[PDB]
Amino acid sequence: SSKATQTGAVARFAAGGKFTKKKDLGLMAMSYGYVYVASVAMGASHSQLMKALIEAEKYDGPSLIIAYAPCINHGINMTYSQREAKKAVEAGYWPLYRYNPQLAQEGKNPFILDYKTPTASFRDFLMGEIRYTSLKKQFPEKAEQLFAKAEADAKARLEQYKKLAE
Amino acid sequence: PKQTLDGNTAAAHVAYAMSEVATIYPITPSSPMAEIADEWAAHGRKNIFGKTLQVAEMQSEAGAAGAVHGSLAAGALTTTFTASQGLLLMIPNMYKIAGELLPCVFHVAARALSTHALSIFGDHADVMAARQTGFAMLSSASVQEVMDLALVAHLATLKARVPFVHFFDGFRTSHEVQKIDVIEYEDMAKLVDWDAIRAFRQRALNPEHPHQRGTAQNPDIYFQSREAANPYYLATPGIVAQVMEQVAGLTGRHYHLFDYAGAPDAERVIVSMGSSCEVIEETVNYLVEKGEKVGLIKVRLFRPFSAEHFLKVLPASVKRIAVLDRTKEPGSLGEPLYEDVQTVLAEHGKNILVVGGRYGLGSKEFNPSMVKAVFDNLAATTPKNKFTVGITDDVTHTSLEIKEHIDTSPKGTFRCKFFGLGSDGTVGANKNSIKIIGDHTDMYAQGYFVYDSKKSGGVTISHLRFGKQPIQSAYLIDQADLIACHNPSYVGRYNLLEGIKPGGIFLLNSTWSAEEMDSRLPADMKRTIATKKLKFYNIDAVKIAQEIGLGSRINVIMQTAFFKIANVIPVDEAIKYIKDSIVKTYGKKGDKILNMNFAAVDRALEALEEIKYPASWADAVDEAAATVTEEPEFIQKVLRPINALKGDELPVSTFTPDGVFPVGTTKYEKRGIAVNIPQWQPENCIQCNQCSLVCPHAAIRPYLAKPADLAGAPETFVTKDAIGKEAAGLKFRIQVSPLDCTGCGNCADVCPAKVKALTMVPLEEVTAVEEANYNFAEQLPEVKVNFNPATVKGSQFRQPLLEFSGACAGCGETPYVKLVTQLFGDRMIIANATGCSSIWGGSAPACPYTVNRQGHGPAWASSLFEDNAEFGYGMALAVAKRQDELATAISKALEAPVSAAFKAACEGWLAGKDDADRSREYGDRIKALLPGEISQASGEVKDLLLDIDRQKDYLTKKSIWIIGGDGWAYDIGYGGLDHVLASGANVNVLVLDTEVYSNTGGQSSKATQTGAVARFAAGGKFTKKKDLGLMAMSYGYVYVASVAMGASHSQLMKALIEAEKYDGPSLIIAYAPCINHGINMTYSQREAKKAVEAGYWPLYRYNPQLAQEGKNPFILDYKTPTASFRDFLMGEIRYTSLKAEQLFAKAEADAKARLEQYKKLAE
Ligand SMILES: Cc1ncc(C[n+]2csc(CCOP(=O)(O)OP(=O)(O)O)c2C)c(N)n1
Ligand code: SF4
Ligand code: SF4
Ligand code: SF4
Ligand SMILES: [Mg+2]
Repeated sequence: SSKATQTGAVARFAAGGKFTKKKDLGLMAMSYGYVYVASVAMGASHSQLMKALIEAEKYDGPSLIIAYAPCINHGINMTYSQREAKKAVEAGYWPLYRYNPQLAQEGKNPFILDYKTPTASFRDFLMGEIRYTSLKKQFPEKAEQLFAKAEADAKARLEQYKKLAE
Repeated sequence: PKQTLDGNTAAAHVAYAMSEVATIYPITPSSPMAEIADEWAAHGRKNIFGKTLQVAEMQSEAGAAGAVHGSLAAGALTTTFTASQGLLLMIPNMYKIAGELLPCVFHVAARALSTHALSIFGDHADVMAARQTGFAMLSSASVQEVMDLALVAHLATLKARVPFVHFFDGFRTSHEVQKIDVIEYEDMAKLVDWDAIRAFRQRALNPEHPHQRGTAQNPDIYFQSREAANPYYLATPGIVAQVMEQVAGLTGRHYHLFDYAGAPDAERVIVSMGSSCEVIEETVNYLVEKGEKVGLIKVRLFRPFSAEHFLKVLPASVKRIAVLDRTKEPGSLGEPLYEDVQTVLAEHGKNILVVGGRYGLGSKEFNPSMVKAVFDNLAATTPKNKFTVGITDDVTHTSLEIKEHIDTSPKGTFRCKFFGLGSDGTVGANKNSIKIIGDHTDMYAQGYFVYDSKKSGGVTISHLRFGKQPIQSAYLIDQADLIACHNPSYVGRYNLLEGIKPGGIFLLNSTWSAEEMDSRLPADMKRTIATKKLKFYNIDAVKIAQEIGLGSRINVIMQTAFFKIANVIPVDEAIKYIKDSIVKTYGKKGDKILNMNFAAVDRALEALEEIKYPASWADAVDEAAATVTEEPEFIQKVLRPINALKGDELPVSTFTPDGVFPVGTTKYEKRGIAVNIPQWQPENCIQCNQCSLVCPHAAIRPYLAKPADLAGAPETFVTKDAIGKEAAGLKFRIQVSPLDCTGCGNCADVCPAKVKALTMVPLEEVTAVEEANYNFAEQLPEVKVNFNPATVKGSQFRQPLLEFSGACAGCGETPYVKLVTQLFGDRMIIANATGCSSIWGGSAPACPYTVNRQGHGPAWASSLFEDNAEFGYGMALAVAKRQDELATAISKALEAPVSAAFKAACEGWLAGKDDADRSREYGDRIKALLPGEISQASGEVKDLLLDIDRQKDYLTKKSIWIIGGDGWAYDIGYGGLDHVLASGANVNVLVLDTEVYSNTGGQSSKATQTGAVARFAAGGKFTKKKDLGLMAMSYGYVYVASVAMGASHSQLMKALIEAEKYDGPSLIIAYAPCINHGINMTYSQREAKKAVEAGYWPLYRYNPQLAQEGKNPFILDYKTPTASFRDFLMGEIRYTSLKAEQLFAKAEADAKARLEQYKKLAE
């Protein structure tokens, strides 16, 4: 288990599923204002990853790139590892944004939300990985409660990023 | 040139010249090294590379160590300064830096490790904990050796590629001032192996000739790869030896891996390390001259231990050796140096009886008499092994007997002691006096300064020595030629004239005439003055300072009096040197301030009066001591002797084996240090108790009493009718504790009455009256009152469980903690981080946390600086486990044949065990029924009840409080604090945010705002304040609140109660004004009011429970500021010293963007 582990995900030291939600490392780094922060996922958008890597390196200051990296511990077909990262962003599970402090110096909004409206089902993405389906096989009565919290937390996270962009 | 420096400055002098980068984190007593290096860089001092040193402060010593590793691997010569707990956190990277063979020098002011207790003082425990990292280890025994061996370490590490720990005894050498030969940077550069530097650059990480380092290795090659560095360790002794020859040719001072001193045909030899070598050599000279065949081996290079270099300096006549270790490894067969000496002698078949002992732990005194005791044990028929020196071990009988007292001080050495008051200028003047004597005579000069645990009004004792011979006396003065007492209150309180030589000088600051001497001086002092035929001089320095206009500052006056009588230098020459130093100190203060200090010198010369005492003073007799009051055993046997400066006489059997102390012991101190105390005006008082709320020492409280309880009251115990429906028919009085009051004046400033109901009057004028008043108010019986504790007035009728601490006058921290104990102190446990709150909260032997009439009060524990959040988190797990064990036994009682009332209280407790009020209500019911229920039971049922009684201290739900400063919460402990808040545990975190490192003198933190000037931010902090509250809000389920007592009492009350009742993690960030801000501590509450009114400090509350109720969790308690932001910065010295304008504009822009962001979260 890690603080980056999401709600309901089953890992070691989280046998009954992780109750607390994912720690938002990107949100805390944006609180400084002068740190370039970006959330990327290669399987979701090739051009958005190109945009963040070049902006972060050219920024004369600290840069933070949080990249979604599919793993064998997720319990997925690694043949479609790139596709699994695309389903994560399309389901609202992983955000794509860029926080550019240089835009603030130009009088513009530093936060740019690169993916605003998700089109895929959040629960359907969870059922496609063993690290979430093993919770439904262990405790069925408690799995529905954790999956509902994970989707409610992801919508509150999406509403927060829309507020930072608006 | 010759300069008077301390060990820290001597070490930084060489480290600065030899290094490009210095990544640091402050820790006593090593932080002065990083402070002076930062100052030198700020003024553009150039190193041997023609550049200024880059000083970078990290979040911890772990972060510093990693930065050292990265800087070294990327091609920069890098150093750092650390000690004690800081050195421990660097140990993981030390394995890497040695494993990668990177040249480096860690400068360590060796300090004890925190075991049964914290100790900021010196021993080798920290360095010994790293002796297996692969670092070389080089020990300096004096300030001169710190200068020389620092250069040796920097030169040797480049050649050997083995990094060095260069360490010297904390305080005993790091803070000892000495006149030494300072090595010029230009001479250092002439000895540097520049080829070795260039080869270091070629090995650097670089994309144009890249390499890989730090791989992971399997069992097949790891062992071989680890032994491949053996040639570098085999060559390091010879390399260090050759570098010592370079320094010898430059300076004339000859060092070796091991040095010998003493008789060439000695039979008894001491092997030792650090400043003890100075004390031992001085003793050896004295004993050898008396014919004893004794000697000393000084260990310079402890690692790598070169057997060849040790045996070469060991005389063939040696039959017995005593090894002295300044550390303790409990359960070990022997301490490290003893095991090395025993091993090497066995490997070479030497038939020498070897014995090991321990000394000087936590800066324990180690003087020549102790050295002889070690030599005498070597002369016994059966020498005691595994011994101790400097203590009386009456439990395990390890201590050596100090048979006789010897004086090994070289003849012609002048010795002076100065008893001063905290921040009265005595220490500063003595440092200037040492600089004067060192700079203008051929004499060696030495200074050592003993400080107090009390931050204001403490005792300081200066020890100064001057002589024609080098001063090796790394110990306190035994026989003084001159003793100065700069505070007349010490007369009759401390043994001032102890050990003064016959015919010596006693200089006193007092208003007493020669005739009043008979009545004011104690009999023992008069006996010493007469029998030893002392030259007794007196001076009314306060009178001089008042008439000139210097107030009560006597530093210049008392320094002038010293040179006038000491006969150290020509009096005319001294007057010039003093006035020259006055120009250096007061030249920027103005023309008027200058001539006043000039007049202080002139008037001090004429006011010094010799006291012609009668010879019959020698026969004076002590007065009959009054019938002392029966005090508790701990107070009588421990607290009083320690406060009497006699704690060294306490044997081992005095102390607990685990460092556990009683609570509520500060009430026996009664220091009585206030110049003015608040006098209560009953006619102007509206009975609001705000004065009791803001008192940083709980010295002023309200008292209620039924009119019958005012029977034996003194005539001066004037009371008033009690206002309020709860206190109908009662009397009210605001009473101050005169001996516990500090005279800060916060209560008079907070008093909101039309005419002030509290007026500051001198203590001495009203002390006799108010002592009788306080003694009656304190003995008043308890009064059951139904005042609402959620109000300011109602909370102050609750007993404060934090009282009379050692915090400064007007401290902005203790009122917060005092208020928490008044709300939940009955049932709270405190995990306190290292810092100010741990110093005034837990400095032995006095505990400011106390109990109520039932004996209940906060249990207090301090673990480390970095672990406090996890420390309290562990407490929460344990308390929950203990309540679960209690709940299991109570559920079994429901199945037992017990009374119906017992089952009723048990079911009520089981349903409300997690509610504070309900668990106390039904918990107290069970406690009332237990003695009768056990009497009516027998057999196994009686045992079931006895198990409930055994655990009855867990019926009431506990309140875990994690208290610490901003340096802990924002920097070194932030990673742990973040995890504990994310865990969701029911803990309450209280961050006393002073925006600086208050304990260590005021170093920079992430809580420091833009433009604020602190240590390690000499030019002002550029980056803005890190928003700890905003990051904790990102979790959503963490209660976060920003409070400031001086700004809003009700907002502070609201946030504290909401945070504690919240079933989850709570974070309270409290604005705590501090003396380091540079403001008048009388108006400490008022400064917090201007902070919120100027937009400098926000007031908000983030309640996760509001989100479940459909409401907005973020509430902005202060939306529109009315004061100017720029004007608030102008009210504190920490911002005015920058004048610079660019930082003030940046600070105001950050405050507007932070306020506008809080408006967005609320809208
Ligand atoms: C690992 C470690 N590093 C450094 C220290 C020295 N040290 C103790 S408290 C402290 C600073 C305290 O700052 P803060 O947390 O803000 O408390 P304050 O004194 O301001 O109330 C320092 C540098 C230590 N005890 N342990
Ligand atoms: S002057 Fe200061 S220490 Fe004394 S009672 Fe008032 S607030 Fe307390
Ligand atoms: S602050 Fe003034 S009016 Fe209020 S209780 Fe104290 S003395 Fe009385
Ligand atoms: S926080 Fe400041 S005022 Fe309080 S005890 Fe520490 S140094 Fe003194
Ligand atoms: Mg602080």
